[PDB]
Amino acid sequence: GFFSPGIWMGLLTTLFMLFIFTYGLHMILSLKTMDRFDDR
Amino acid sequence: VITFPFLFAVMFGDFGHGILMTLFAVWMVLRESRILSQKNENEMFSMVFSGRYIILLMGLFSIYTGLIYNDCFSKSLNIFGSSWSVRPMFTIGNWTEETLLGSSVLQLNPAIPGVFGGPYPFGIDPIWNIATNKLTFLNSFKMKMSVI
Amino acid sequence: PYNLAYKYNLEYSVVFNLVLWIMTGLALAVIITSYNIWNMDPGYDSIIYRMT
Amino acid sequence: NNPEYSSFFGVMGASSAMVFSAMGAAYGTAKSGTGIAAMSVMRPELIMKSIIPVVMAGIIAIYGLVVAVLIANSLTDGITLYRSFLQLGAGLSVGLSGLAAGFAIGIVGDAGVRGTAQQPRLFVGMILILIFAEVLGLYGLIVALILSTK
Amino acid sequence: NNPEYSSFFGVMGASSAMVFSAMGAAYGTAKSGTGIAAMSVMRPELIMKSIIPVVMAGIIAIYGLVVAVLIANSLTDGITLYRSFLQLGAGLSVGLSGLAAGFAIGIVGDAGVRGTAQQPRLFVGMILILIFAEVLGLYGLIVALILSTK
Amino acid sequence: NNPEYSSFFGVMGASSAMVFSAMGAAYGTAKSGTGIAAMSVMRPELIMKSIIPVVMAGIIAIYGLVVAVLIANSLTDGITLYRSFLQLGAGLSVGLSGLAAGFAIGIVGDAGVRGTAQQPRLFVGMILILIFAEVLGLYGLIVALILSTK
Amino acid sequence: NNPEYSSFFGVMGASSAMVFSAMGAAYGTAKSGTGIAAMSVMRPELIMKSIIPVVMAGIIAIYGLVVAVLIANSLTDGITLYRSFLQLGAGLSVGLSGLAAGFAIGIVGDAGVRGTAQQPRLFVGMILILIFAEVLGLYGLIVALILSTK
Amino acid sequence: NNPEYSSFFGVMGASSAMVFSAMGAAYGTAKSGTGIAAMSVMRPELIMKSIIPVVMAGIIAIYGLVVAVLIANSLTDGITLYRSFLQLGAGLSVGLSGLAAGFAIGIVGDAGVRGTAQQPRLFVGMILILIFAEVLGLYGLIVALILSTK
Amino acid sequence: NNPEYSSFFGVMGASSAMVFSAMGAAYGTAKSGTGIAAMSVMRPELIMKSIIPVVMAGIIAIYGLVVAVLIANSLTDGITLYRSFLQLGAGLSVGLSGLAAGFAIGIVGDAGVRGTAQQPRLFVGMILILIFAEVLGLYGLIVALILSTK
Amino acid sequence: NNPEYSSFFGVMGASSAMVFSAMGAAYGTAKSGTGIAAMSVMRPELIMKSIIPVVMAGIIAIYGLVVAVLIANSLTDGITLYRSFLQLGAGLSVGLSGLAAGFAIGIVGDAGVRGTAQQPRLFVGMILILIFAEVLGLYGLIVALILSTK
Amino acid sequence: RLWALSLAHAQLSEVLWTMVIHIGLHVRSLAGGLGLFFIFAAFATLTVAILLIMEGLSAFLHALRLHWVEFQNKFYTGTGFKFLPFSFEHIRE
Amino acid sequence: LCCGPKLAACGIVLSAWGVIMLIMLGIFFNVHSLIEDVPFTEKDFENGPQNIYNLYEQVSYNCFIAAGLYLLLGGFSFCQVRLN
Amino acid sequence: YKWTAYDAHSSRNAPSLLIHFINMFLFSYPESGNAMLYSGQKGIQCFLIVVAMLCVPWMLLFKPLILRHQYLRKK
Amino acid sequence: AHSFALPVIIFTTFWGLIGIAGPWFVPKGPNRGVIITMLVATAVCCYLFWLIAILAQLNPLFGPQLKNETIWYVRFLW
Repeated sequence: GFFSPGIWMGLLTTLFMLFIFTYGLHMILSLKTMDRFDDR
Repeated sequence: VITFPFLFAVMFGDFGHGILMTLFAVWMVLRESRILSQKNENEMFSMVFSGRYIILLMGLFSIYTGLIYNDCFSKSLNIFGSSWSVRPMFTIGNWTEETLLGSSVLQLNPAIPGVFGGPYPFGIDPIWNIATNKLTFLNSFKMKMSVI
Repeated sequence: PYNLAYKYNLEYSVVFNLVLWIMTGLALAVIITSYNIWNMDPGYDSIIYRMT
Repeated sequence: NNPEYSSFFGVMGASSAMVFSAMGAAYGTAKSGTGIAAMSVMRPELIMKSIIPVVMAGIIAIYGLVVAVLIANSLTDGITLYRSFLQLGAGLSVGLSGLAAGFAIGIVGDAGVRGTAQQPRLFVGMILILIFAEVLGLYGLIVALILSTK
Repeated sequence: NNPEYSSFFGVMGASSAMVFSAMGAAYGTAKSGTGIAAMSVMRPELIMKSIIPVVMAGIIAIYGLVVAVLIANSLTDGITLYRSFLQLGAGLSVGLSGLAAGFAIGIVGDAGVRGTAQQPRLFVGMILILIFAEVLGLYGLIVALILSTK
Repeated sequence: NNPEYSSFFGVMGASSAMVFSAMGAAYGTAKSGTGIAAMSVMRPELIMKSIIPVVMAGIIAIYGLVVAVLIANSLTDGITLYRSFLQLGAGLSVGLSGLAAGFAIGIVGDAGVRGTAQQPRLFVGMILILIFAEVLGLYGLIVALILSTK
Repeated sequence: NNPEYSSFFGVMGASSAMVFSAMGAAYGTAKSGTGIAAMSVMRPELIMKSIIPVVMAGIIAIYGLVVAVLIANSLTDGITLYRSFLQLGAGLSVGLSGLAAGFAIGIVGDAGVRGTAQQPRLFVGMILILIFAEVLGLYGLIVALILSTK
Repeated sequence: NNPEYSSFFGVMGASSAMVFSAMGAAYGTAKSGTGIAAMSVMRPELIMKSIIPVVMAGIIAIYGLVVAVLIANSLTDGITLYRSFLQLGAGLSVGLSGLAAGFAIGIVGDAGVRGTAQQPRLFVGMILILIFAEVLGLYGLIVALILSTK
Repeated sequence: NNPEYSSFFGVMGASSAMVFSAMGAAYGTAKSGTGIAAMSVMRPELIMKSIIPVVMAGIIAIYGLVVAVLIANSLTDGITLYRSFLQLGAGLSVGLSGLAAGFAIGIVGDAGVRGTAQQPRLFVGMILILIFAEVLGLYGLIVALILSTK
Repeated sequence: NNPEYSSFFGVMGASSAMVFSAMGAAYGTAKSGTGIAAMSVMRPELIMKSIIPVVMAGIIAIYGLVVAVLIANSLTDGITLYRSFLQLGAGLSVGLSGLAAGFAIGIVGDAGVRGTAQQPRLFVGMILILIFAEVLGLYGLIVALILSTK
Repeated sequence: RLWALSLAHAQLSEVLWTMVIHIGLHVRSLAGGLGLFFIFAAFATLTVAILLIMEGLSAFLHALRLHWVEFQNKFYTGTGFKFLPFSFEHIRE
Repeated sequence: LCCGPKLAACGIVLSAWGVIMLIMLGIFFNVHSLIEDVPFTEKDFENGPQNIYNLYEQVSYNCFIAAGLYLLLGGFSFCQVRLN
Repeated sequence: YKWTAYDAHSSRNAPSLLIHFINMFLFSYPESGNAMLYSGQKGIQCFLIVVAMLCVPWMLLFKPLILRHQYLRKK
Repeated sequence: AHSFALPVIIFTTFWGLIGIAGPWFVPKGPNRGVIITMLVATAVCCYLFWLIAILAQLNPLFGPQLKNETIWYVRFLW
């Protein structure tokens, strides 16, 4: 067979936490700093 | 003056093109007085003209290397000295009517059958230019030669 | 011969699972890296404004 | 009698608890530091007060550390799977909860620091809103801890 | 009695720890270096102080080296799999946590360094904030060390 | 006794070690080259100093080359799989770590060289930052060597 | 007694080498040609020197041919699988490495050719940068030669 | 005697050669036509000379046509399977390599014709660069011919 | 003796031929119509002649119609499988090749008609270029016909 | 001896014929109506003779309706599968071909009506162009009619 | 580079021969003679366009690059100034 | 016709090169009646080596025909350059 | 050496120069699996690599050290 | 059939005299240094390349793979 109960259950939990990681990283990557500072 | 044209000839070792390359340089030199004492607004022609003596050598060495490579427009030059193998003795060496199966196969010519051997006097034996495994016999040579 | 099976890899699911996701992740890493290099921003300044 | 792979799910719980919380705190810190850097130029006297968003972000990371270790100290070889999924749930529960809280701390802190410099009366409001963010991370810890022994 | 291919997970751990930590330190370094080049062009006298962000990024990378080696020295052929999952958790825990720390270092470094030139009193605040990011990287190491020997 | 397909892992390692590190060096060189062109037109007198990021980038590619050869010279048909997994991990460790180093080298080189055009005192700081990126690449090499010989 | 379709992987190798190498060379040529077309309008006298990026880039396609043929020379029906993977790895190694090199050459060629017209002193720096990018393609060949013959 | 579906690979080869080469030629033609149409406003006298990029694209398409026919003529029902894979490799090799060539032809043709309109002296340089791209497509044919006949 | 589903691939060929060829013609038609509408405001005269790109697009669709019919007429229930795969190849070959041609017709026609409004001498050049794209479509038909009868 | 999954393929044919054709006609209608509404501001006298693109769109929908009915009437329980794949091909062929036509109708209609508003001479041209798109849709019907009775 | 280009040249030459001039030969006498004329002219054209120019240029550059990079860098170091004496060189200009 | 002396000059070079190559090639086929070994032999090949010699003779004849056309081309192109 | 040392009589298990070259640098001397080109090669391969490594200190740091010596001796 | 020794004798003498004796027979003009350099460099470069080509063909491990019609043709040609 292509998949086992072990392998599959692993993949199912892996994807859920992978989506969480993707969500977190997504917002982290879309994070900018300032072009310039306001004043002296 | 020698090193660079030589390395070119190694990269460009083709007898037939060596002729073309040499003749081009000769033409430019023979017209040197007419080309130099003129206007040549096209820098591409002027550039190759200025290097005409460099090209001349590249052609001359390209001929030399092409002959050793034994390739003139993908053609070998058989001087009637190709004695790599003696086919009559091939059939003696337990090859009887192989041309029957041959219709669908190649069959590689064995080394050290006791009847083959002897180096080609100059360059690569022409026989390899018509083989299906040229691409391994001569490929190995060029790799090792480049390193040397 | 007798409609015999060809022995469809015992533990197939293991080799399969490993190779699938390993080559998929590595292939994507190359694709993303290639994308980032493909679109490298030279700055489009300094001399580019004049050459354009 | 132990379904093999039983240990795999558990250890991922410890990993998630720490990694996701670190991601949250890291984002929270990054946003707060950016806001502090922009604010502090004109009003350096607020630098010390402005650090608070960063500390809370750090606390989010601690919640994750607490669960990640609690799970790690709870791993064995003969895990009955039932226990493993409980640990995975606890890990994910605090992880994502801490991750979300870190975002709230960062985004709110950034605005809060900038606003406070313009209007100091907003300082208390900044702190109050940020406490709620931390309380959310705490929530994640509390349930994650409760689940670890069920 | 030991499952086959059991070493795979631990090997991925050792590599993951080093790679993700290098990614974190690399990002933090690149972002700080950009701020340093943009900042110190006007105020070169700060060039030897704005380097610190970069050093801290390097520490993130060391965390990864320490665990990646610790894992590699812990691997054998007949691994009981259980140990491998533990090694994978330790690898990812420090690697991905260091990665998050790398972003915190990078964003705060750039913002802090350029801000510092505009306002020298910011330097101390910049370091303190970057300290939290180094602590976030360390939390990952702590868990990884707990798991890798469990 | 040897599982067929086992060689696939080690073979991908030998390639990955070169391919990923090559992309890193390719980015580093390409990104630096643009910055160099900008500097040199403004002032060519520094043309022989701004090349350094490029040399460093090349060293990264070499790190990968070294591992790729070590793995390739360690392949066999009767492979025990364990060693094949180590070779894959070792190849990825150096390849992906060098990849991160390549981005670090490119980004800081461009910023440093462009800045140096305006401020010659920036050169020393640029070199120090470049040193950290080369160190980030080396850490990957170290782990890869430990794994491949384990 | 050999596995079925064992040539499948080796055949993809010979093709992949040529395909990815053509991709790299094509990219390098396209970017270099764009820079030349824009550059030579101002200084047509440089149209001859400016070709170098394009000529060098062609080496990648050559490297692809060299390996693709070297692999093809060793494709038969009764392949022991082991050798097939080696051929696949060698094909990918040179192809994807040549792809990385193609990117490097193209990007630096565009900046180099444009810069040279602005400042002819850039010629030497451009040549050096192009060399390192080409070396990356060479490293690909080196690994492929060692691996495909192992 | 061989596995059913053995012919499938060879059939995909014949199609791949034609389709990908046509895609490349179509891209090269479309981009060349766009630049030419605009060029005609400045310099209609170049309408005839500027066709060459389009011919280059065409030749790419032929490369694909030649291999597709060779595969289609060589493919049989009782295929040796080994030869079927080689046909797919040959098809992809020439098709995808021609596809890459196609992009180089298009980008270089458009940029060259546009630059030529501004400066007619660039015409010869455009042709030379185009020659390299056409030869890169031929590289694909060479490997495909070696594979499809082995 | 052959699989009852072996006919699946053939009918997908007949459908693919028509669908992709129509898609190509549809794109080319849409692109031409957009350019023609704009040109028509500039000057009436050319409206009549400007239809040609659209006719060529139509021919692309016919190419596909011819193959789709040939496959449908030859497709049976007791199909030889071998012939079915050939029909799938023939269908894709003509369809996707015509699709590529449709883009060339579209882009070239649009740019050509818009340019021709400004320079009537472009008209002849436009047709010649479109001729190459129609020839590229024919190439797809040639291979499909060879595969269909093979 | 009939496979049950055979009716699924069949009924999906009837559905595809209607659904994709409605999508095409809907797209063509949406774009044509938008252009008409804008046109009506200046040239309300053209409103009635500008509906044609929409009627044509509808004809595409009919093409699909007719095939969907022909298949639906042909559907039975004991389907020999062969017929089912013919129904699936016929459904997709007319549906997707009509879909492509819908885009041509839509884009040409929008551009044509907007142009006609200013250049009344474009009207015959708009119709000729749109006639070609309707012909492209009919091609889909022709193939579907051939397949559905085969 | 010496091997890589030498291989490429031979392969480009072989394919140009095999896929072009081979076609100029035929078992039909008159058709062969007349066709070979036109086919060769195409072969000649491609031979120059691909090999005599382009590959010659590649071999020129790569052989030169080897000279600059591997040879000179072992001994030919440092920089100097170009000697530009005052002289009546510009007679043709 | 003039056609331009630049293009007539190219024809002269192509014609001269062709005549040289075609004559030499035809000789090689006639002498080794060989390296090229592509005379388009029959598939129904019998035990008659003389059949191979005859094939090469045909190929050689064709080579000289092509040379004749290049001789005519060179003549025409030559006069164009002299008149231009 | 290989070209003149080995004939087809030893084509099976004929040494591969590339593998020995890599094994040379790494001091890799397997008990079996690869035939040696000549007797005593192992000693030669090891010696040469050691010498190459011993060449590095000379070019690496001995020049600046002697310059420092002569500088401080002059000073 | 060929021996290796004789080729070596003939080409070594040829290129030897050029690189060894050649410089002895040179004009005294300003190009003397250039002519001698070329004479020696040429003989060394050319001799080495050839020597490799011939030595590489000694003690071959395998022969060529020829097509059946080619094999037949040669049998009755050489």
